[PDB]
Amino acid sequence: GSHSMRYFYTSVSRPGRGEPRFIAVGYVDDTQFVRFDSDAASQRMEPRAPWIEQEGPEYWDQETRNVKAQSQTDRVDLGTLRGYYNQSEDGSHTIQIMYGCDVGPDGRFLRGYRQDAYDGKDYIALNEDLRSWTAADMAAQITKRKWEAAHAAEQQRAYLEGRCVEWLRRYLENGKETLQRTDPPKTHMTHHPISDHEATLRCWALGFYPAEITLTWQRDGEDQTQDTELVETRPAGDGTFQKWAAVVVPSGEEQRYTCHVQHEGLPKPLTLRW
Amino acid sequence: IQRTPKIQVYSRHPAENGKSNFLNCYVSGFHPSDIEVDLLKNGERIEKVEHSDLSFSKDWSFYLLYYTEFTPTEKDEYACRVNHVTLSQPKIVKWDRDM
Amino acid sequence: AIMPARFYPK
Repeated sequence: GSHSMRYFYTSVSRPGRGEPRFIAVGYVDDTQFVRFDSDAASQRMEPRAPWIEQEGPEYWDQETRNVKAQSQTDRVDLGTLRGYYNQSEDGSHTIQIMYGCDVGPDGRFLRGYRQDAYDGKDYIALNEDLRSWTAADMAAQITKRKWEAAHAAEQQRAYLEGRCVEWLRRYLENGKETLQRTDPPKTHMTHHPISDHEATLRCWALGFYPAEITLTWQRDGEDQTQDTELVETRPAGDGTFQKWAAVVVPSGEEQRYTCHVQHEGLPKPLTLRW
Repeated sequence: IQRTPKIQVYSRHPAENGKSNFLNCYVSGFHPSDIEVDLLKNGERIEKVEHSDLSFSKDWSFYLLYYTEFTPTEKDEYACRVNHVTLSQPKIVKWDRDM
Repeated sequence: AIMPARFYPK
């Protein structure tokens, strides 16, 4: 029953011609609900979840103004960082930003985040106390000194503990049928001979939400990691996720092996056996 | 930093011949974000292909889902073809309904 | 809703 709101910004310079490509996306937990793309036709923040579509014109106007401002900020900062790193005007570079808030089952602030990257590596991040910054190198240290003198952390903190939490609460209510639902995994096992003497058992988890899940194999009641393989959790494309875990076993010994499934949607972990 | 894409090719729903479904190509862990992803039917690019809005993971690597409606058959072969600055040649991953 | 528009140059 804990929840999160996160926004993700990616700005990529294109020296061959025009402004950076800027893409912003917003999430509640594992559900995307808004987007902005500088190259799309609307030039508006756009809905990507049915439950946000009820917000009024005033909402979209405010979100569009703020996200367009952020794209210009990123444009400027791409030029500044190119200079800090003594880079040429000729190449493409990337700024990424993530921020947002976590709340407990009670709806109250738990944690806030704000962190920034340059060309895929840490640049500057707000620490968990929301009062201090971690700068990865001497370029980011410049930013850190400027942001401390400007008291940026105070303003970030006020948003993360304030409006971030308040709007996450509103969205959880307006979208509750989906956002406050847990969908436990639909599970089954398959069996695939490799030879006359060995077979693959594959434990499947489908249709679950949220994405966090754990699949574990045991043999005769004890965890087994040897001879196992698993795929990374992956989106089905319909708002649910999928995962599998497999183990190779001596043919005939299948009944010694159990797959154990943990998910927030399951009040007790599930156990499957061939 | 540059990071090579990881690729999974799979269906949205359990695959059954003759039943409409969605073919997915999930590309993740890559950097930078410029990438080329095609879905192939018997080696030929599929024209109707959409993708998710660019996002990224804790480690700043990007992920995208590319997808198209398809009807699996016994004979038709599907795959995903990825190109990225980190790859020498396009990487092709075949759809295996067991995976 | 996104953070307020307030420019803190890097």
